[PDB]
Amino acid sequence: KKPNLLIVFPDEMRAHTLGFMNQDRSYTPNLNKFAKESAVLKQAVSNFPLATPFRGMLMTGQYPYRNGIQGNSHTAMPGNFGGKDFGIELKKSTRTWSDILKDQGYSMGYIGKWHLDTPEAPFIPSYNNPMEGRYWNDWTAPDRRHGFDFWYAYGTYDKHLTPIYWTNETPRDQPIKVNQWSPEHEADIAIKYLRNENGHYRDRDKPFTLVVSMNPPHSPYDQVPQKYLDKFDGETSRSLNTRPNVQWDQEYLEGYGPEYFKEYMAMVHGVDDQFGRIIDELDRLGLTEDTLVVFFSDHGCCMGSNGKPTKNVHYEEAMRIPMMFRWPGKLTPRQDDLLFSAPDIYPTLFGLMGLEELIPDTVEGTNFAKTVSGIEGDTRPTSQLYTFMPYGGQSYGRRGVRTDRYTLMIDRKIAKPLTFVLHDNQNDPYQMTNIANDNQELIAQLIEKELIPWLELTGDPWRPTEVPASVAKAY
Amino acid sequence: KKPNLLIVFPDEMRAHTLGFMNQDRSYTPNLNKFAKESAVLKQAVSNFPLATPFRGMLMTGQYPYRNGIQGNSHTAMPGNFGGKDFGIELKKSTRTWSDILKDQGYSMGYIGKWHLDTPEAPFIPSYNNPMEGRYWNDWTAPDRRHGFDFWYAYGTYDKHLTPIYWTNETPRDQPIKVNQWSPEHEADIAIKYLRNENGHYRDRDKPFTLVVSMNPPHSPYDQVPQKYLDKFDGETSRSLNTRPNVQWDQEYLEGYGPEYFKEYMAMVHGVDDQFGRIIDELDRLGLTEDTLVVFFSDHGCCMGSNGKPTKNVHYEEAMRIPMMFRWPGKLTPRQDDLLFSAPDIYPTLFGLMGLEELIPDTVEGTNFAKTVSGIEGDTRPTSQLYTFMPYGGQSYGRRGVRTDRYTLMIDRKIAKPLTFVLHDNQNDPYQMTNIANDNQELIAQLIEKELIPWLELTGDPWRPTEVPASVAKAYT
Ligand SMILES: [Ca+2]
Ligand SMILES: [Ca+2]
Repeated sequence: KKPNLLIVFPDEMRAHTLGFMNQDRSYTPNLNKFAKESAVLKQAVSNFPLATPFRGMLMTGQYPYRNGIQGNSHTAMPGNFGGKDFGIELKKSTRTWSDILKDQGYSMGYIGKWHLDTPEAPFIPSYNNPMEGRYWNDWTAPDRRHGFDFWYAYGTYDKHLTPIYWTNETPRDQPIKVNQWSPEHEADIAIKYLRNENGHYRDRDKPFTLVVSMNPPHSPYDQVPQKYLDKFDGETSRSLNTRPNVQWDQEYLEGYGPEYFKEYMAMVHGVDDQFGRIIDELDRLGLTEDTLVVFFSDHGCCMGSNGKPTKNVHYEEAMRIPMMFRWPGKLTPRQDDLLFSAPDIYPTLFGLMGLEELIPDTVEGTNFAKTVSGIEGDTRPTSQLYTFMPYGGQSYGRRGVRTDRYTLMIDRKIAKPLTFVLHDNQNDPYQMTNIANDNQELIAQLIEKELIPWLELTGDPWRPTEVPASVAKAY
Repeated sequence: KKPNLLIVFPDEMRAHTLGFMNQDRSYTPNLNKFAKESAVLKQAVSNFPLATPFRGMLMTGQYPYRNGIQGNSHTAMPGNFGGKDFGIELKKSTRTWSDILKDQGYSMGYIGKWHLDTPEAPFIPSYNNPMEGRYWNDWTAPDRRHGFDFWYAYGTYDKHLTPIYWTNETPRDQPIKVNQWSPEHEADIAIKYLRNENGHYRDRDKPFTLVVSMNPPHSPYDQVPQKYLDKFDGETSRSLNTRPNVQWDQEYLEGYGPEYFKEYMAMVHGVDDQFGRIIDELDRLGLTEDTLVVFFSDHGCCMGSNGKPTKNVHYEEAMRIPMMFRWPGKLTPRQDDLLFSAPDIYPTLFGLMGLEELIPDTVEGTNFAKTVSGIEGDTRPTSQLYTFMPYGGQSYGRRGVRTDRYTLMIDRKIAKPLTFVLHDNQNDPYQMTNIANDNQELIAQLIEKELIPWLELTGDPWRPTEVPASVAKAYT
């Protein structure tokens, strides 16, 4: 009766990698089939396209300004700065949707990358503890798992072929060290959770929520199984990465950029294979009709498009994420260009499951269960907020809006003119031209109709005005 | 049957000015009598002791970080910075307690100083439009009055003897220009609201909320009726301002500081008189038992105590505010030392009125209606948050905690060691000594047990750590 919830989301998988989207030269047969059984939001975005900010929005239904999860949740070495110096973490006292489902009588499981805690001293052994001025990895202590009674997760760790996990059984100092591609290992654990063979993964009498947060197709690109690379045998990153806005002649940081596109596509194929294993097991078990399945990613990846290596930019390749909802017998398959945003996920899931009344007032996103279900009545957004927040600078950085036609981005520094970037996504679908100059009137309307209303709705203090050097005098 | 709500609050009146407190040498007979009939919260504070931040907390029950009302709501001149550059204003889409009460079927009236909107161009004529690089005054348009269907109010305007107001009947370009001390004029309007002769002010069949927001004893100090000054004939500012921590030889901005203490006491006395007039009319009309009456202020005023002229500091004279609830037949008179905070006002009032189920999840303050009613069982706070937020610097500035014994304040700047100020308020009642250096372990305990939990509760990203100069390179 009470519905189950299965959430699968890989990391850094742009919507363009979905084969049925007719964009990237990719091979995702399992997700293609899933899409034709699902209600697909084809215009969904990650408003702050960065892992930790997105997970903040997923767990809280709030935008970054009020949830405080405004960057990476890392911890500085002495003389440096990191997320911990600005409260960037999911707080123990925060009531997430996973807390609420737990109190509704659910068994709750989380598999994979958590990426929401700041590491604490003494820091655990880890190749990234420290790395580039910061400590990055730690377990999640049991009192910080927000209702997930089954745990099989880590903080941040990118060695895809040798992942490490903490579980109900592990103490902090002895995690499970795995020799297996992490998506496959995570699919294996998901299968066992779904089967619940010994009865100790979850309660037989309760509904369940399982989250599987895969790391690939996130970098690095040298930890991909040969099996999945073999799917693109004979092709190269050049022959595969054909998007017109790719800048091959830009200089990229070692290990990143369009020359790794073949590896990216192979990881996408690999994740598609493992997603298929999980869904096939769900259906083999007879759980298809009682389980709402949702697939998305935390942000996209530019892979050289417009000269950007990965994410954390306003471009379509970083903002656009998959978003699909499958529930055969209760959701009719469809596609919709709803301007969906990351804080809408939480309340929309609650709406779909019949739990609208449990959405607290603190949620800033919108319940679009009606639109997903093909039912009239939602107010359709005219824009999606874009944001980049520099550490400690909530009143500065980049803000922008994405409408059904334009992407506008504004950068704000102290004592400098505002920089404007404007794309006509209709005439310029690959966002290769900035038309901000001599579009003052259109930009003014976008600011007045879209950006300011989002900023006021979220409490964000950023405003599109210059400020003199004296404003920083005080601090 | 549904209770009325009368809120009266003057500006910049520290708790120490109440005669029954046995602190300042003040004459407040009407407030002394009101106190003997009320539930009095003797330790209430304004956590961000500045006008517009307090009003933000009053209307939203949220702390400043999440409500965004983090400074003065003024508008900069070209080349300057103001509140408007950082969203510092009540947003039209924000649902306040006044919006909620309106939907419950109340008549809602606001008299006096609003001080919650940024001025818009073209800027109305006003002595402070501009003043010191910013525009300060404007009306409040009908769609921004948040359920207050009777309006008699202004934005920011300190000419206490010639105030200006907008009402339902006034366009932006012709306000009402008054020649009368603002608290007296506002008491006049409030009495007319309560009488409601011929039904012009409110619906006789609805409960009402009336807010009277007075400006005195806020500066300036040369706009006081001579009548009120005459009460202190034979005294001087020197003879009245005897607090041991007053620093007479500090350098003060022209028109501020301890030499204006007589004027300050005279305004307090004047406001007490006018408060008495409003309460007497309410009781004469037989509304006493159906009306919850609340008196507070938005912040205190140091008046030279510890060398500070006015507010926006952690000292007791700036943080401590009056706070009294009268409702004869429902609230037994009492005195309580609860560590009450400004975001608690809204939910506590809803609690007292039987409206606790209407408090939204966004409210961060706590409903202490039981404590105010003398009923045991509330979780008593162990501290009150202090905050100073520089314009555009939500991660920096001063933060602190006030407990039943200590006040700790920490100031955080980019590429600087933290500065620590600690007062033992028990042994150093006037906070004249900073004992921070000899109490490193106590400070660690206060940060861990009090400050960090408040910061996490409020979402405030400020943390007590040094950050290097490089942190600002991304946005300078
Ligand atoms: Ca990510
Ligand atoms: Ca004030």
